[PDB]
Amino acid sequence: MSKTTPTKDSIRAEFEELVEKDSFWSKFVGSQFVSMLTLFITQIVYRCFQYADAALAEGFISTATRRSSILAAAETNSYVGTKPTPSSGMIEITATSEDAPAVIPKNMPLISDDQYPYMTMDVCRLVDGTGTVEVAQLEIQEVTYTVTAAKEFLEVVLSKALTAVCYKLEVFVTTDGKTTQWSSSTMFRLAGSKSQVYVEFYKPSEQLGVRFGDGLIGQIPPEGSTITLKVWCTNGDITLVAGQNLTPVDSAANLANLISVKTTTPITAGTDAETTEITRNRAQYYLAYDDQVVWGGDYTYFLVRNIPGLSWVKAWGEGQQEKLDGAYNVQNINKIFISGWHPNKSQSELEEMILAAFKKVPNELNKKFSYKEVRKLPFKITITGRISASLTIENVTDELKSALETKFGRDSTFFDPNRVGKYILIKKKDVWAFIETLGYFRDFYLEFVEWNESNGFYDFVYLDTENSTFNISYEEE
Amino acid sequence: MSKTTPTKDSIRAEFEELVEKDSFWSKFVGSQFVSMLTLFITQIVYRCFQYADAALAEGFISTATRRSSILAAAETNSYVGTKPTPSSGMIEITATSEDAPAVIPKNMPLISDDQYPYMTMDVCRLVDGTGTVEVAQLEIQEVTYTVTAAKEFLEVVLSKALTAVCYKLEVFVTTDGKTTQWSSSTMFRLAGSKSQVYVEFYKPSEQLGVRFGDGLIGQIPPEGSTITLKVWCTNGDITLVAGQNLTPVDSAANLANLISVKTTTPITAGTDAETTEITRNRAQYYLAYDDQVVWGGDYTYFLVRNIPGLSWVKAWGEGQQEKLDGAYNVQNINKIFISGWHPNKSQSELEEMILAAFKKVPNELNKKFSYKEVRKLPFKITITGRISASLTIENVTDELKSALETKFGRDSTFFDPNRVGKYILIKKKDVWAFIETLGYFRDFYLEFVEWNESNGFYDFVYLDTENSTFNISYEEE
Amino acid sequence: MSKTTPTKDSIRAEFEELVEKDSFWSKFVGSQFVSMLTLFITQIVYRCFQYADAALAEGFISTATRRSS
Amino acid sequence: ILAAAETNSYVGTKPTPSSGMIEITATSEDAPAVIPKNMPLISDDQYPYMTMDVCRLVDGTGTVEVAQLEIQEVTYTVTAAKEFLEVVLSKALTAVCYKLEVFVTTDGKTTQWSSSTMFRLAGSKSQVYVEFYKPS
Amino acid sequence: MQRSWFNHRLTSAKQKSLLYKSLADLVQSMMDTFVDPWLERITNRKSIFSMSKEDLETRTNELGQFFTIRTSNSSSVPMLLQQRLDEIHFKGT
Amino acid sequence: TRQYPLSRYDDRNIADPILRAELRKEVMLMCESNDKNLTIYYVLPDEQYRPDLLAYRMWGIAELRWVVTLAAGLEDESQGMTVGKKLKLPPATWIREMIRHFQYDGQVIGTLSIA
Repeated sequence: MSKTTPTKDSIRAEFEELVEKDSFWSKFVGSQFVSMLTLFITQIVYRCFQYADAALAEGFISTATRRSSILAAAETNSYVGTKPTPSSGMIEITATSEDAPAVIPKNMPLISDDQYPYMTMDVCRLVDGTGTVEVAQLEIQEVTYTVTAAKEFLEVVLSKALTAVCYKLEVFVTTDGKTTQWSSSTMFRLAGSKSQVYVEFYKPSEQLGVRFGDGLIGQIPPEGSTITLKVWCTNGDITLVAGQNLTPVDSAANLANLISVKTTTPITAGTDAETTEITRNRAQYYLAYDDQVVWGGDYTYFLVRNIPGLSWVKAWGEGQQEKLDGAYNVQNINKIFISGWHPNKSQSELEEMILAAFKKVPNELNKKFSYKEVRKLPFKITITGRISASLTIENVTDELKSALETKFGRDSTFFDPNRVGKYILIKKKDVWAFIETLGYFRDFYLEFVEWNESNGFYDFVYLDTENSTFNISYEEE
Repeated sequence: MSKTTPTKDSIRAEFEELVEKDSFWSKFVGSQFVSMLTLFITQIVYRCFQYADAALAEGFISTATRRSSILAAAETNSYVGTKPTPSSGMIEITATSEDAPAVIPKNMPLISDDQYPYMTMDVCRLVDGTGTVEVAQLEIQEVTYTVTAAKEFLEVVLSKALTAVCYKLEVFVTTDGKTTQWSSSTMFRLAGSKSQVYVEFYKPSEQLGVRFGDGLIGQIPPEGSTITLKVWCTNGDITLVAGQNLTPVDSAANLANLISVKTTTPITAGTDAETTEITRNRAQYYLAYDDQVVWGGDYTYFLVRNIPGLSWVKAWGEGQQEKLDGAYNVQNINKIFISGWHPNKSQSELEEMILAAFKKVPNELNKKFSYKEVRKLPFKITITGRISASLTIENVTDELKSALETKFGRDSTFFDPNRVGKYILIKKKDVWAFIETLGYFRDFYLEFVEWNESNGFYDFVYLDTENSTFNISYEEE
Repeated sequence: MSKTTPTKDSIRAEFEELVEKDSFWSKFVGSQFVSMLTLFITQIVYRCFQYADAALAEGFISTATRRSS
Repeated sequence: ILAAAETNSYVGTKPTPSSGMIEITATSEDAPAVIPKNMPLISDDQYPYMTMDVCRLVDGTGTVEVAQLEIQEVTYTVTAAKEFLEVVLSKALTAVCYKLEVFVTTDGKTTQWSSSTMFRLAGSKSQVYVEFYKPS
Repeated sequence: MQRSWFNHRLTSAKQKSLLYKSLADLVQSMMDTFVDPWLERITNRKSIFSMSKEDLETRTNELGQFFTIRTSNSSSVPMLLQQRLDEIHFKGT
Repeated sequence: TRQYPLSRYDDRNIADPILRAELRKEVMLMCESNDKNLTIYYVLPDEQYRPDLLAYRMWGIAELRWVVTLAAGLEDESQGMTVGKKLKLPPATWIREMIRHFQYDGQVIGTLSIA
């Protein structure tokens, strides 16, 4: 009849009136074994219904919480995540021998004391044998294959062993000795008949794959040619304490014993792989994004995807800014308001990252962007009430302060819990709901000292946890 | 402490070595003479020893395995195990001739194909030769006893078969043509001659019987007076399928050809004898159902468990009234005020049922109990804000009102959720948390109007759902 | 998240041990009676389970192999 | 004696942990000044000890009372239907047991059940259980 | 959704038996009432037009209620979402 | 005693529906491939209810039932499949080996180039 959850007694009932209305037991009365048989099949059907509920949960990406199902849905959406980035530190180099050149050539390998591969991002220069350089945890892999048969949509597969550390990909097609670095456009967009184009994708078993053209749309590599996959890999945010020496290896091992390298800065600015839930959320928001850079939500989503580390971003369109300003400003025409907050970068820094990002991104047409600094709006909270006397008041106060900092702190994830460009603010209802979810106090009251309502453009309202007031008492039990 | 005795081969060995003392009989050892006499003495001592051991083992409550042992334990615990009960049901009765009497009385047997006696319990009225009467597999086995002596708690036991199938018992003390009925009564109370009846008894010979008491515990029948024991016996669970014909006998033997008995209504669902260990456990734990009430909380719990549909019940003794009043009361001396709510009952009804239960449970000493009025304290909630346009304001209002009346309304179950005899005050935080869990809010703000605070003793605080103000709008442009 | 169910021989084993509750029918185990009824219930539950599994599998775009799918 | 006591429906008392008073001085800056609740510890005489509360360090220095406490857990799954569901324990753990906690997880919902002796104040569906000794 | 489905791996005498048809049709009814509607909903989910209501508004509100039209033309909901999804390539106009 | 019920044949030994899905994917690829190491045999009229009946006769094991079910694409055994359809079965040990690899080290699956 229905998919509503039944009850075992209801099933036993339906069975028993079915039995009694059936005439065969009427001719054969005295089957008290069918009683516990009905019981057993009732638990069987209950387990079956639980399985059906699991089927419903897995039949929807929103309801399914499995990495595999989420990846399958994301690939249907034709969306893929972001790779982890290397962590870079700042090091000093003092050669111990005169024969060592003061100019270290580009991309010399290095090993760390914690046995991690590191690579220079540029040419190191020694000022009379003394120099300084930034080096990140970077390593090299390469796979070469040769085409042997002719299939439309040439396909290449990768192994998780290397995709777990992959950060950057390079595709070379060597046809009859001529090697060309091919470009990639997703979903074969702007792909002509013979376009050097390929599409890369995930696969629910965490596989990585790439597909080539049909000749009609996308160039088909010829038979007998070779394909080269260069993979710049990293282990993520590998952080190491400063003040330790570095050992060159491989071809650099010759100068390893001739040159001394000592780090001066802890290795920072590394990112790791993003979580399953955030991948699911970005998958839904990319389904909204519709594989096109058109609107401000898409802009924010792309920018947050391309710039890790920012707390949140906000942007407003030409019409929105003009409505705010109350004028039909021609200067504001084709001008997009932007702003953002970063837990570690200033507003000017954020503005210059975003300006550089828009500069090196050519996916725009006469699109002018105006940045304004994000203005913080701290406010205090006075929580007054009585609590259970069984816990130490100091411990309760510390726990409350930690929870408030975690939830509605200056750099709290609450502002961007979805990481898809949807910046949200704090609400009095939200605060009271959070504290009720805590539920430690029996009765309580919140005073919102210097409470303000954000404009939504750049105002950054957050709780002043350290100046917050805790009129905590013990409620009689 | 503990007891020990050496094994058989041992006792044989030391016995032969000690009989080896006299040289004239010492060397008979090794012969079948000494071995036979030795095995004889060892077997007799084995019997006495380990049968004393078995007796002391069975002397314990949980060690009883024999049916007789466990029934003796139950008799000592003043409990009777659940005996098998025959299935009862309806049977059709048709007349095969005009000589068939239209009236068939109760107390007549019916003989099955296995001569299973089917007692009738009603009067069968043949309507146009068709009649019905309640029929169940039972028999009445009648024995008698003559008063041998006027011994207090004189023992009168039955046979093994009677003890096995004694489903019901009837004791008729007949003196010189005057018959009275005596039953088995336990849980003796009140001074003087409580009753003039017998008491139960069991004997580890798998026998059940009665004890004729003296003094104020029953009375002894006069010597020569008869005691008729009519035992309702059966075979346990009885299966009766429609589609069979009976063979009435005795006074109805001549009626068998005149009256046909046809099985039309199936008769099943009889009971049998359950396992020994579970019978022992039931006997040893049935004492929980004893009306042992020792505190006002026990009173409230028992009233809750005895009267379904109570919103809540809670008592408040002299100390509770004292702390309610904040001062000494000349009247609040050993006086306990009991309050409660029932949606289907008024305060007068609640007091009436409370008093009736007080009479039904005679467990009190030097404390008076009165009924305290319950004062309704409604309060309104004004929610103000806007919802998404995807929602319907009227439907949301209806759903919220229904949920609030269900959870925190005037007829909610929140007062005593666990049905243990407790009353829990409705709190503003609780109500707002309930509505947040309901989650039909987008941006709203709540105010409480006419917050009639309740002491928690007898005042009935509840949300005025009907009069609640719902300024619900749509989160429009 | 994910769904699991015990294997055929397993479900047979716990099914027989739970039907072994009543002493008057506990001991039909080991007989072709109980084995046939057990294989019947296991076949029907296998059909429903695995065919639902196949349906949810075919519900995906790249998993379609049938011409109709 | 235990058999007679169980007939009386009486049980004894478990041994209690011995608690001492200790000082804590972190040797590294990364160590938090607030030690979370119930952090494990071993003594020099190889005995498990457990904090009864959250330890706080005043600039890396704190003091706390810690008792000889340890943790065990057993999980079972109901497979058949018997009246008076029964669970048995081993002396290996009852020789050191001090506190008991009973959780019933039905279809993913875990409830801490209460215990009332001899089923006192036990309704039809009361989350109640009775614990007892056994002469062995 | 199965008629006499237990008529194939059963001997004919036990098929015409009194109680075997009772057990067979009771379990057929039980599966009909508590397994099949899941099969019907998954088969509906297979087709964009066949999807049951619950599935339709489920797919609707997975993204959010701000991306849809509050219409009562439930038969049109499948095509309306079809156009709403195939327009993404031409929805700058 | 020490006893546990299990059987090392079930393709559904892998608890992941998605993994089971690509497993049935490549087995379908091979089955409706025209490889010579496949069996060459048509349909039997009674296979409508019992597709695995042929599996029992030519192998003695019912583990091939899901194989033939995916080969025929049946919605239910109540419905029948046309008699005479081309049916192909690979050697069972080959499936045993592939699943063994896939549930110990079924990681690369597609192609391993170099360590």
